[PDB]
Amino acid sequence: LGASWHRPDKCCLGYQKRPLPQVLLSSWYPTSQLCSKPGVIFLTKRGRQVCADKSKDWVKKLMQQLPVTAR
Repeated sequence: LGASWHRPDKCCLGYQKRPLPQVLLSSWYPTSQLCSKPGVIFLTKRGRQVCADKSKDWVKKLMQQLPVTAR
């Protein structure tokens, strides 16, 4: 009961063009492809979000490196 129609918009406006230091990330949650574009935001050991295109090489590569974030 409440903001039930307000789904979690885990989508970002743009993805990071700079290549993250793969190791620096600890996990990656999938951004819904229903938003502007399919993406995966990475959670660093600092809890910082980094939105990336799941269709981008360096993005899928990290996703195959770090596990999926449960949050």
